[PDB]
Amino acid sequence: IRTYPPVSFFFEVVFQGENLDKDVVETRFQSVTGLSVDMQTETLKEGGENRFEHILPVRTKYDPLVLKRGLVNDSQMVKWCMDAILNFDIRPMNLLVRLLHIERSSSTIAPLMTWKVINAWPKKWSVSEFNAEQNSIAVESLELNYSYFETLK
Amino acid sequence: GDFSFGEKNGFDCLLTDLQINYTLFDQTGKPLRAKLSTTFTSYVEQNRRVREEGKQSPD
Repeated sequence: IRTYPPVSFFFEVVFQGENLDKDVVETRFQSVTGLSVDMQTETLKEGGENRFEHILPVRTKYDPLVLKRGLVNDSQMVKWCMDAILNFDIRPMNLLVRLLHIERSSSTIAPLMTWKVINAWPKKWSVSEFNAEQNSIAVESLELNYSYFETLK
Repeated sequence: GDFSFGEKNGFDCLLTDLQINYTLFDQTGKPLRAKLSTTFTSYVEQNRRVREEGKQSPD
């Protein structure tokens, strides 16, 4: 029975794709978010029943996936994205998102939780503001569409 | 009450249109709210109409 909850800052992302799963710089990210699902419904009122109304299920919606890094000047991933965006040529991929921990029985790094993200393709790309008077890092941000995600049980 | 349509204090009429909407009901089926919309038309008799038109002429 659990006594202590897990920690959020040890994680990884894997691209199961063209040949990006073996490229080391393609797994290192500063931030990952957007993993949430929502059910959308409608409301129906029945005459004579004044104590409650009926909520009926309609459809399912998912959030976009957002990744943030320091700027990498030569990236195969960015070539894939810009091929989709400039030449209207898209080729969706599959992804894995992992939450990691230390297991020992000496010790080893092992996955703790894994999600499969199915049919991802580019949505948005951006780079942060250049300012002559601030100490900052050039940070690039990518946003992706996908169909759904599942737990690797 | 004290409302006046004109030279008179009432409206003589017949009903021509009516609609009722039931929007709230009890658990046994009996209604709790109704909304009604009505249209009336003016009515006045022959004998009285020719007297209201007090036609003055070289007659």
